[PDB]
Amino acid sequence: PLGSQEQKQMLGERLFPLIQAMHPTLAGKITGMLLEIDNSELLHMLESPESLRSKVDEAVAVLQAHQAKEAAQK
Amino acid sequence: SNLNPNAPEFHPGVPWKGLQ
Repeated sequence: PLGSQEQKQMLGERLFPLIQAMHPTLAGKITGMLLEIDNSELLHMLESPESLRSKVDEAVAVLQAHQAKEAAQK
Repeated sequence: SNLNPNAPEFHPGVPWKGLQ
């Protein structure tokens, strides 16, 4: 309930500085996409900088692929 | 493995949208 909502907020508060150091321009979007997955992987990404990089690099490619689809329309 | 590009943006200090 509201406890899991606070858990999801604080996980974003821990992930955002690390992602902002990695990808500062689109840090807010990558944190929002990564926050959708289960919390078990989120706690692992904070302990391993390599696992965080893999999820962030996957998230940046997702936004890049969606921007091309949105540009193909108008 | 599925990531949503339309996921709500996370801004520190304000409650995240799509919060269930």
